[PDB]
Amino acid sequence: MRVVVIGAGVIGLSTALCIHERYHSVLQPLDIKVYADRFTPLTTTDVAAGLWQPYLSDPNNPQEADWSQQTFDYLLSHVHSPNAENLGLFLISGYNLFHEAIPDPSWKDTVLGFRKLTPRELDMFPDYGYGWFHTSLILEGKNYLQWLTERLTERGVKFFQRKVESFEEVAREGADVIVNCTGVWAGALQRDPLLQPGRGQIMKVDAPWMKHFILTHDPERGIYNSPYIIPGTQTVTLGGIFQLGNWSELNNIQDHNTIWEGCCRLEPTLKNARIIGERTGFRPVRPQIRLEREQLRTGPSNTEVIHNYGHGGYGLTIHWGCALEAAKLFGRILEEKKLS
Amino acid sequence: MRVVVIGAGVIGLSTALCIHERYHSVLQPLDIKVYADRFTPLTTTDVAAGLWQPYLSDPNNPQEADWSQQTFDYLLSHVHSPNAENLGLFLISGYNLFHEAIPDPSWKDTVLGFRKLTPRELDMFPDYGYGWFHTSLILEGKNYLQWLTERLTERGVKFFQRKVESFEEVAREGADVIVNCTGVWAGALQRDPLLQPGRGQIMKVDAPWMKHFILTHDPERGIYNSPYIIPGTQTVTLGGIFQLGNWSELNNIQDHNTIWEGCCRLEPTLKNARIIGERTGFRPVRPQIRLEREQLRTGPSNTEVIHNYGHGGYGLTIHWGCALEAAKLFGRILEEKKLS
Ligand SMILES: Cc1cc2nc3c(=O)[nH]c(=O)nc-3n(C[C@H](O)[C@H](O)[C@H](O)COP(=O)(O)OP(=O)(O)OC[C@H]3O[C@@H](n4cnc5c(N)ncnc54)[C@H](O)[C@@H]3O)c2cc1C
Ligand SMILES: Cc1cc2nc3c(=O)[nH]c(=O)nc-3n(C[C@H](O)[C@H](O)[C@H](O)COP(=O)(O)OP(=O)(O)OC[C@H]3O[C@@H](n4cnc5c(N)ncnc54)[C@H](O)[C@@H]3O)c2cc1C
Ligand SMILES: O=c1oc2ccccc2cc1O
Ligand SMILES: O=c1oc2ccccc2cc1O
Repeated sequence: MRVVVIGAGVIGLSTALCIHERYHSVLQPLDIKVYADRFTPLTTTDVAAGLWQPYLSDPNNPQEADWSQQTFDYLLSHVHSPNAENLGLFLISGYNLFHEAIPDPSWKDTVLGFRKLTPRELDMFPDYGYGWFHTSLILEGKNYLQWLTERLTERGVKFFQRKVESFEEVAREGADVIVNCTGVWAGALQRDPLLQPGRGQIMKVDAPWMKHFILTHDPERGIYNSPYIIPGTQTVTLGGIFQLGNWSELNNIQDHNTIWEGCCRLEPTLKNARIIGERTGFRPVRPQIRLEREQLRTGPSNTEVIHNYGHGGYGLTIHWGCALEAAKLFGRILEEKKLS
Repeated sequence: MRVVVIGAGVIGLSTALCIHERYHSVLQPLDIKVYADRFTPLTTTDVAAGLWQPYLSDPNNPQEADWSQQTFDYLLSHVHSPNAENLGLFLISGYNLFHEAIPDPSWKDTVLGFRKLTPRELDMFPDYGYGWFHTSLILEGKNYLQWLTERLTERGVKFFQRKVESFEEVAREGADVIVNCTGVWAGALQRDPLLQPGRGQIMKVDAPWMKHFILTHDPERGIYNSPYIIPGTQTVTLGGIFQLGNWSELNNIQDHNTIWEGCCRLEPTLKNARIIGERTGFRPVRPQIRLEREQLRTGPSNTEVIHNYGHGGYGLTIHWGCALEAAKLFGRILEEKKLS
C-alpha cells in the first residue's frame, strides 16, 4: 500500500495530510512519501499573499464553488484557536473596486459582512465608482507549508528532494498510487495543453499601517492585471501583474513600475513605504482544476494516478475542498480493486 | 500680543497650531510659547491607542458631537495624503460587542460603512450577542505629537520645559492670553471638583496578524472597564482598565491579569503574542470638556485664560473641533478688547 505524492506546495501537502487523516487507520501499513523538486520557502505557494478569494465568475465546474466554501468553513473554524498563527491564518477586511455595477459574487454569503460600498467610501479611491466591502481570511503560504510539514513529520510522512522525469520512473520504484500535485509544471510529466503559466510579479513592502486589502477590477486588462494591495503579518504585498504563457522567472522593471505607479495611486501613503523584496510566480492556470483518476496501464503494472493541479490564482482559497475530494478518489481506488 | 499655551499633549499642541494658522497674519507680532512639564514621548497622549470613537451616549454638551465629527472629517480628508503616516493616521475597521441590543450611536453616519453584526460574525466572540462593525481611523499620539511639534517649530513656536505653579506666575512673565491645556493636572492650577483621573493600564503586544480593533461593552462594569484590542502601526494595544479617582502612575499585576485573561478570551491567538511594554495613563475625566474664557482680574493686569481640558477617553477623537473652538474664543478676546 505505497503512496507517492509529487509536489510540496499547498496542493501536495494538503492532499498528503487529507489521505493520511482519512486512511491511516483503515489501512495499517499506509506508506506515504512526498517527492518534490522545490520545498516550503521556494514554491509558488510561498509567493501567494493567501487571501481567500475565488474568481468573480461562476466556476466552469460547479463543484469548485463548493470546494472554496469548504476551505473557508474549515479555515474560519480554526481562525480563533491559539494555533491559528502557526498556520499563518487571520481575518482581514477590505475592498473590491470596480469601474461599473457588476453582479454580486457567488461567494457573497460565504464571506463575513459582505455589502456594497457607500459613496463616502468610493470617494477615497478616485478612479472607481462601484465596489464591495467584506471580511475574508489570509492563510500565508509560507507558514501554512511549515505547518503541514510538521503535521506530516509527526504522522511519519517521509519527504524526498528530487525532480521526477515521468510517472513510470515513480511506478518502477513500487508506488501503487501516484498523487500528481505538480502545479504549473504538470505538463512536463504529461502534456496538458489547457495548463499554462499565469505569470505574476509582486513587491513585499514595509507598510504596517495598512490594515485592509484593496483589489481593483478591470474587464479591459483582465484578471490580476489591475492593482492590488494585500497586507500580511509581517509585510504588505503589492501586485497587479498577470501574463498568460510567460515563463520568465525573473523580475522586470516594466512590471515593477506598473505595480508601484498603480498601487501608489490607489494608496498614496505607499510612496514612503520601504521595499523589502520582489518576487515572480507562475499561477497554474487551467479552465478548471484537473482532479480525477487515470490508469497508468501505459506504464508498469496497473498503477493509478490522482491528478490534482491547475488551481490558477485560487490555490489557497480552494485547497481544502480539493484535498478532501482527492482523499475521496483515493478511497474509490481501494474499493474498486476489491480491497474492502 | 504674547500667548502662552500650558501643555504639550494633543490639546495644547493642536490649539497652538490652530491659533497660529488663524491669527499669524491677522496679528503681525504674534508670539506663541508652549510651556509643558512633560513633552511628546511621556504625555497621556502617548499612552492612547488613538482610535476615533466618541462615547456611545449623546454628549452632555451637544457641541461635543459636532467637535468629534469635525475632527473625523479633518482626519479622513488627510488619510490618503503621502504624509498621513508622519501624523500616525490610518483607516481601520472593527467590532463593538454588546451583551444586548442597545441603540445605534449618534456618530453612525460619521464613520464609514457602519452596520449591525450578523449571526456568523457574533459566533466568533462567544460571550457577546449584539454588535456593530464599521471603519474608523487611528491617529497615533506619539507620531501626531511629533508632527504638531515640527509644524510649530517651522512656524516659530518656542517650546519651554517647566512646571507652572499658578496662572499668576505666567501672567507676571508678560503673557496677555493663557491657554490652559493641562489635562488631568488642571486642578493643581485652579481647583476643579469635576475633573478626575480615569486610570487606565494597557499592554503593547507584538501581534501583527491582528487587523481589526475589538471593543467590548458592559453597562455593569462601565466604560473602558471591559476588554479591548486596538492594533497600531507597530504593535497591538491591549486594554480594559478604568479606575476613576486612582492616581497610581504604576502598573499592577491585578490589572495586568485582568487585561490578559479578558483579551485572550476575546482573541485566543494572543496567548502566543510577545509583551513589548505596559503603561499607565490618566484620562482627564470631566462630565463635559471645559472650553471657555475666564478673566484673571484676580491676578496681574486684565489677563484672559482659555480653558481647554477634560477630554476623558476621547481627546484624540475630539481635539480638532476643540482647537478650532479655542481659536474662535481667542478671536473674541481680540474683538472685545476694541483691538479690531
Ligand atoms: C503572484 C501570485 C499571487 C497569488 N495569490 C494568491 C492568493 O492570494 N490566494 C490564493 O488562494 N491563491 C493565490 N495564488 C495561487 C497559489 O499560489 C497557487 O494556486 C497554489 O500555490 C499552487 O499550488 P500547487 O501546490 O499547485 O503548486 P506549487 O506551489 O507550485 O507547488 C508545485 C510543487 O510541485 C513541484 N513539482 C513540480 N513538478 C515536479 C516534478 N517533476 N518532481 C517533483 N516535484 C515537482 C514543485 O517543486 C512544487 O513543490 C497566487 C499566485 C501567484 C503567482
Ligand atoms: C489608557 C488610555 C487610552 C486612551 N485611548 C484613547 C483613544 O483610543 N482615543 C482617544 O480619542 N483618546 C484616548 N485616550 C484619551 C487621550 O489620551 C486624552 O483625552 C488626551 O491625550 C488628553 O490630552 P491633553 O492634551 O488633555 O493631556 P496630556 O496628554 O496629558 O497633556 C497635558 C499636558 O499638560 C501638561 N501639564 C499639566 N500640568 C502642567 C503644568 N502645571 N505646567 C506645565 N505643564 C503641565 C503635561 O505636562 C502635559 O504636557 C486614552 C487615555 C488613556 C489613559
Ligand atoms: O495576484 C493575485 O492576487 C490575488 C488576490 C486575492 C485572491 C487571489 C489572488 C490571486 C492572484 O493570482
Ligand atoms: O481605554 C480606552 O480605549 C478606547 C478605545 C477607543 C476609543 C477611545 C478609547 C478611550 C479609552 O480611554
